[PDB]
Amino acid sequence: MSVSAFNRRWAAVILEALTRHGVRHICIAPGSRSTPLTLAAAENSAFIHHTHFDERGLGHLALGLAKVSKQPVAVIVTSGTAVANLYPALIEAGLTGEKLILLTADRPPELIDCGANQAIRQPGMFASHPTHSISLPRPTQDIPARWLVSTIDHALGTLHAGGVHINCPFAEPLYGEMDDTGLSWQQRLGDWWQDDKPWLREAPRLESEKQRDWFFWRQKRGVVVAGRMSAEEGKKVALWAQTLGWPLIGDVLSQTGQPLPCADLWLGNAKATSELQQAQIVVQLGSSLTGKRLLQWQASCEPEEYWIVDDIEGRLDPAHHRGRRLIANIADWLELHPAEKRQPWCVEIPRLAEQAMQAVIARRDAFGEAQLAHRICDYLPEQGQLFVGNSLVVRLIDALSQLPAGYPVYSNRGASGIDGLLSTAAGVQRASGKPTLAIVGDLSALYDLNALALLRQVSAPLVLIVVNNNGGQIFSLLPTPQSERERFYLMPQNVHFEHAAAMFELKYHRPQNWQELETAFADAWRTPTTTVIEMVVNDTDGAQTLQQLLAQVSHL
Amino acid sequence: MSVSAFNRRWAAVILEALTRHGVRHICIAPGSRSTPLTLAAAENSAFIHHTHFDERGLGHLALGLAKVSKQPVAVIVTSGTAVANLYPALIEAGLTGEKLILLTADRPPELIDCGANQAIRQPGMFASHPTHSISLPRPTQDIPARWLVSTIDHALGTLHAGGVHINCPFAEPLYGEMDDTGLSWQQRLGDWWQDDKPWLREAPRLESEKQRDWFFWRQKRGVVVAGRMSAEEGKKVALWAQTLGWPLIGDVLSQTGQPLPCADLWLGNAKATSELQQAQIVVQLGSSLTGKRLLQWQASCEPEEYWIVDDIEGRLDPAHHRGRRLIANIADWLELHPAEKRQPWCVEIPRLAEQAMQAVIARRDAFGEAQLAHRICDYLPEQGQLFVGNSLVVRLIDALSQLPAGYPVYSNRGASGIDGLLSTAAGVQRASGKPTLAIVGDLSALYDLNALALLRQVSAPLVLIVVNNNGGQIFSLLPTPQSERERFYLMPQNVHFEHAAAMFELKYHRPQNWQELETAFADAWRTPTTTVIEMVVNDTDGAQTLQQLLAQVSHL
Ligand SMILES: Cc1ncc(C[n+]2c([C@@H](O)CCC(=O)O)sc(CCOP(=O)(O)OP(=O)(O)O)c2C)c(N)n1
Ligand SMILES: Cc1ncc(C[n+]2c([C@@H](O)CCC(=O)O)sc(CCOP(=O)(O)OP(=O)(O)O)c2C)c(N)n1
Ligand SMILES: [Mn+2]
Ligand SMILES: [Mn+2]
Repeated sequence: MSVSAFNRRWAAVILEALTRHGVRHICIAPGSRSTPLTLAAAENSAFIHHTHFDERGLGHLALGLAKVSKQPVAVIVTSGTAVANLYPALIEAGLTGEKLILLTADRPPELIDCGANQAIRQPGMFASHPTHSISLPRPTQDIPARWLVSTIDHALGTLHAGGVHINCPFAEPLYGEMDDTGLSWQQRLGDWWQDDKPWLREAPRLESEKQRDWFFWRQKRGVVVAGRMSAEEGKKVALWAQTLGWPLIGDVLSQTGQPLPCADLWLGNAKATSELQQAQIVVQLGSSLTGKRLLQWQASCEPEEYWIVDDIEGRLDPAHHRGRRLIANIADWLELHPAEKRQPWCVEIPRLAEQAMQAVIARRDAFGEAQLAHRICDYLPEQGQLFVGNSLVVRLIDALSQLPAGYPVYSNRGASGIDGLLSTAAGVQRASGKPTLAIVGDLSALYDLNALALLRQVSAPLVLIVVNNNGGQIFSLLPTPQSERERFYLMPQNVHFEHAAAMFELKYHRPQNWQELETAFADAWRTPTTTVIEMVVNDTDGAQTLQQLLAQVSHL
Repeated sequence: MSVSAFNRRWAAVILEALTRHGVRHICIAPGSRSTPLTLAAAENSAFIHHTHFDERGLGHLALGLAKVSKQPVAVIVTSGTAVANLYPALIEAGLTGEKLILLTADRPPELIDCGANQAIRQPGMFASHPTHSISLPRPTQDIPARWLVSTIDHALGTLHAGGVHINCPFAEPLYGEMDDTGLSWQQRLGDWWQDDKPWLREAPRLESEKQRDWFFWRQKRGVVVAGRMSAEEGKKVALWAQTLGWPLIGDVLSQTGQPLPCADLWLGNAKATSELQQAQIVVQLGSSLTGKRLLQWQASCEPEEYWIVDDIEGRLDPAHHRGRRLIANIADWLELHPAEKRQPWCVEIPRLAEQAMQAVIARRDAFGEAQLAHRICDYLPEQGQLFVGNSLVVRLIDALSQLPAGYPVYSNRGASGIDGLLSTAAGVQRASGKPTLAIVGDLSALYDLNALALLRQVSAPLVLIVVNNNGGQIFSLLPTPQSERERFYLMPQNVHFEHAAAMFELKYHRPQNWQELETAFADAWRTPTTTVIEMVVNDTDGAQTLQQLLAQVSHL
């Protein structure tokens, strides 16, 4: 009889099913049409609930939670442009593998395409970007609960990576006291309600087989390239490459300790590129390589075979080398393809890389963004994690710093958007509970400015460094035309972030020299709150510093 | 030979063709992949250029420009999540008819699905929401310039309303010096470059035919409902209805002058609906009706025929009445179906409407949001325009105020998103150059908070009133369950907007009483700048006032 009651019973099945697949964090934005989903989630004690008013931010908060915890994270939004706002986070999840479960409330079919308020066409809205799309029917008892839980069990069970869009139509009335309507319909699931398993267990694993000729290839002159991977995997890749005697080119996202640091610099040296030409095989573990010189070297290297090992699917080599694309957990893959101790074949590169670090160290004194990135190791929170933003900061750190082996780094380097970095960082912190250092540019912070509301709640100290060089100065680094650069590229906004911090009652510092930067950190790490540290620097110094070091190191 | 130069010639054709279809405003966000488009736009003198760092805000800025100018507005963004951020404005445009031309730069096909940075699958990404989608091929001279301009001319030429997605892949290099490459390719268009018309003129008109039985129907007992329409059309509808002797139920968006004001209250009176049961025909002009009582009356009324006249396509009656759905310019439609002077047939409703307004007037004194809405007609800037936000404020003004006929009102009541109101308002101002009054809630303001960046540049005074009732109090109006209401619906953020105004150097007022509010207004209209006025009010006072007034009038 009661439509509102059945809606919530219908919804309760969906949310309880999710808990059988390890969903613990759920991010909720406010709405009315989402009432059945939101009320079922609120009443279910298995969940940790997060809220936000900005659905674009909500998406990235969830992206952050899934990024660190490696479990699927659910999102609830109401119908309309609220759903559309989940698109950036969904597209990023599609690239880097985070499991986002988007539960999008909808008008029922009779309120579609008839000029009803807050009614849009939602099925298929995200095109091909979700891993799996479910368009749920108009709730009705004539469809049994076992069908509904199975549909969800299928989507979550077979989810190797990426997002699941579950569109959820609900007809009014949405509110009203609880009736018995739908109760017996639910009870057709029996003691599944007391169980901890899915109704339907469908969980095939996707993995490449062992390469039987590995023991043949590990004898050749090889190069190891390490991109984004877990902290423990980075440590393991360093030992593995060192044992093999192959040079290790380590991205800032690899957490390998970068035993050959400043690769973006020494790879620019002809002696380095000449020596790497003797490489017969390249084994790349991880992907989304950061540095330009590395991308250029990868694009041009012509080994007999090119392998990329990663747990995400699809092609990952933008140069399309002859070789192999191996789907596996990186740590698992290393145990299956073990190193055996062999004499190092590189002699020139270890010298060049050390000279390269030396040239950077010689310029460490100036109070600029290049120097911050170079020295950032000195500022990492103990037993914490680094969240690196996009544009210059991730590049300067890749090229100029040597990050410690196994110290956790997180990022949004799938599509490399600057639209969710503060809110993503909030999720990265909440997932692990660790003290967090997050570094972003001035435009990035403006972009996700209202996410400072989320940073009012962290479980441990989070230092947010906003590097303010007045615009997107990455476009001072690229060869953009001078006449239009300022108006159409840099887009300086001429702001500071003191009032932003005060509005959300966050501590704020604007250090003028290294001593004052060091004082600000000492203060910030004392409490489980977010501290904003704004570093004001001359617009083009970072880019020019990077360019000069490249030129200097290439002539060594 | 030169790839960078041809990229620019190819784009030059794209942007020049748009100028032939009335495109004058172009909104640009920063990026590298967009270089051919952005440099092509910057060098074309036909355009007025606006910039912004937030692509979501950018989209809404364009939406506002198009909303007021009723001309197509172009948008240029770089590849990636930048593209996704345009979705909210595009969906809205698809519902209310704004013509947005989205030029979304893309990676070339050989860099799709292979792990390249910032490259995602962009074709078809907006699903069915653009009116038309163009997926441009990889730029090449082997495809004639006349094909490219013809492609754009077909799309803009046949564009009745809504958005066009033009995906524009470009291969690197993007930079370099301008070459001769592509010159003759362009010159194949001959003196089209000096012309002012499209290469291909395809502009069929879509319009309903004259209703041959209008002389029969206009003599019946009719009801006129006015939804959203232009300011001039509103005055014309008022005269039209008044001549017919038909009661006019005028929405806050109609600008008809609302001769039977407070319809949201008196429609709740059983005597009014009893009289309306005599109506044999309903003629509605415009759509997106605001009030709950009007939507409920529409749903339950049963005239022999229900007509909806509007210039946008598709069904607009969420109640699906037997009747007609007529596509036409409303003013054109009125001249084709003129009124005949006839005796008004309604007797009970004019009394009720007057008593209803009396009841609202009796409560005008309290310093609350409900009184603000009621009194807003007293604060409209002379020769200016009102941008009204979503949630409560548009409902309170609809229920409690009587706006003057022909006074321009703008809104986002397509999808009713709270995600782009500040940036839309900025666009609404820049298009007309008129003094603007914009009113939004605290969460709406937080949502589009970085759009304050845009509000630093207006051509005339813009007053932004932020009603701060600490959360989304529309969920205090709706029968949401109290236990979860605060955390999961209202979501109070406990902030103020003084520091936000300070961050962007906007003057700020927080009035304590009507005198201080009128003082704030007097100050603001004096300079071509944005003034922020934050009205702090008791959380639930507005919702309850509305609920009490509804109760009172229903008992009259
Ligand atoms: C949502 C969206 N829309 C537009 C862009 C384009 N985009 C970039 C990509 O080119 C960066 C590729 C990368 O990092 O790998 S960087 C950039 C400016 C950032 O300025 P900043 O924060 O002040 O930092 P700074 O440059 O160090 O001074 C933009 C606007 C984007 N990425 N995402
Ligand atoms: C992008 C998006 N996401 C979520 C929503 C849902 N939604 C609403 C729709 O229900 C309003 C339909 C309508 O206006 O008719 S209103 C609302 C809260 C607004 O709070 P406020 O600005 O502080 O003002 P106040 O509530 O009057 O106190 C939300 C969160 C949305 N519309 N769009
Ligand atoms: Mn910057
Ligand atoms: Mn509010």
